[PDB]
Amino acid sequence: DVLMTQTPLSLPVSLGDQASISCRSSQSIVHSNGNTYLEWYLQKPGQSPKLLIYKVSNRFSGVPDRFSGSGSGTDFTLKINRVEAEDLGIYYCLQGSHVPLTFGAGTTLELKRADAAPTVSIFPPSSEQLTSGGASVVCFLNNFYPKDINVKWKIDGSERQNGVLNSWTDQDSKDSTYSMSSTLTLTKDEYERHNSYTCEATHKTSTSPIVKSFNR
Amino acid sequence: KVQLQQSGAELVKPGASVKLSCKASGYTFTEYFIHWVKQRSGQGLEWIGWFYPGSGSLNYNGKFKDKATFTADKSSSTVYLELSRLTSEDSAVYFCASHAYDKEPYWGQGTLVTVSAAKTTPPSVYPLAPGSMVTLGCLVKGYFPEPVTVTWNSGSLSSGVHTFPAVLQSDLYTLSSSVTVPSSTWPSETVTCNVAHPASSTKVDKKIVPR
Ligand SMILES: CCCCC[C@H](O)/C=C/[C@H]1[C@H](O)CC(=O)[C@@H]1CCCCCCC(=O)O
Repeated sequence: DVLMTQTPLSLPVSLGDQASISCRSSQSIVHSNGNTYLEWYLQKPGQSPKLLIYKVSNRFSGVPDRFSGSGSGTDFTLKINRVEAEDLGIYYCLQGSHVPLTFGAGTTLELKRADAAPTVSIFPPSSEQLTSGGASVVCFLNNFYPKDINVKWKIDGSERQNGVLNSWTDQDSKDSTYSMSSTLTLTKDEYERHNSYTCEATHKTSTSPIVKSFNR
Repeated sequence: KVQLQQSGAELVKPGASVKLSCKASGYTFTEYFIHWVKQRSGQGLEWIGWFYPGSGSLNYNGKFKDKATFTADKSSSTVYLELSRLTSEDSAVYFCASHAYDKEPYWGQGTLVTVSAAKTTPPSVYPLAPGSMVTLGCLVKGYFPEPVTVTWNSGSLSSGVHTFPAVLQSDLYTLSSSVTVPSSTWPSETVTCNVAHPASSTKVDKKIVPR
């Protein structure tokens, strides 16, 4: 299959900036009929992808003229002349010349802001949950930037990997940060046979993790 | 105007099949291609195949050959995608797209498919209290299906709130919501999370009290 390689994976911009996104195909995507079927889409969370550009350089009806596409053969580029807030989201290229049709992995356009370390908070299981025979330990890693982050759980100083579920917010509309929740769920029985619970947040703002813990 | 109307969200039992529909208007039905596209939560787009209802011609992505079946009802300008023997990997949004040969495509709004054996179940709501600002939360666990609506203090507390996307575990959803307030306001003032679940027609409150 034709591989579509999009770069960059992530592009932080300020409103008003110029933006340029690249899409390279692993082989020529000139169709046998002479045309090149290369399309660009923008997708926001919870919405369908919206067509911006088709056949390399043609703007779909209703698309603002700040969007433009160009390219030839295996080398394609989408440009935004002065980014607006509604332009933030994930951009995909799609080749329609060779079956199976294939998409690039996406380029996220996000708002640039100052780097920020996460605010980390740990919570023991509620007495209500324990009465039900369950035990979830919750860690909030809040208002950090950039979005890349790792969380590690420790029980009695030992790394725990099973029973951990994570969830991430979209970029905040007010302060442009990201947040993450991590939940470690045990049986009540197992929870009461250990003492110390720890979640460690590793983010680019520091080589040392942010460590939050509590003791039963 | 070219329009594609996709069928409503589906809750599918594991192992069962489901048939999604895409009803077209605003053009000569038999003269446009229909494509189907899959998108798993937080992932990219994946092409399933194309179908030309005007001839019955089709092509599947080999990755979907044993999973997807395209059919049409010309008499109602409707195309169908049947997905067989569903697994967790089949939980996704499915989009249909239509175009004339060498012309721009028009996309439907997508149909959500969720695979679970669960019946309608209201959430259990648990307080998250700590052991100049303080962060509190509530854990909303074991509900089905989506969505729930979480507020704090009946909506009056909206700044500094993070409600996280739910995750499906053991066929049920779990999510958490955090709120950050000045330490001067809790526990000296009341902070309560409210959780509404339309499918079960329930709404419950949980006051956050210090342990
Ligand atoms: C999600 C996909 C949307 C459609 C993408 C693109 O716009 C479609 C391109 C078509 C083009 O219009 C004609 C063509 O050959 C491309 C591939 C799909 C039709 C294939 C039918 C006949 C054949 O197999 O050559």
